[PDB]
Amino acid sequence: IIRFENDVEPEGYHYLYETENKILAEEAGKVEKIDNENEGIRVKGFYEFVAPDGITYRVDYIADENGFQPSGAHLPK
Repeated sequence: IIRFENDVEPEGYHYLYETENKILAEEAGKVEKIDNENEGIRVKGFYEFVAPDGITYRVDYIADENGFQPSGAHLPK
């Protein structure tokens, strides 16, 4: 494979890998509280990749305590 790595920590984790299919994706999340109640922790992740046509494409996504909050090219300014 082109690339392959995965870190892991009690305060969070990370993911980074690149396939030979011209794909680039990753994932990360940082925890805080534990047991009992919660409401405060969140996770963020995104992925990007350029098609042979040279066309770029990326889609970010993050989940907060309020719920799923989409992002990336899915929201034009």
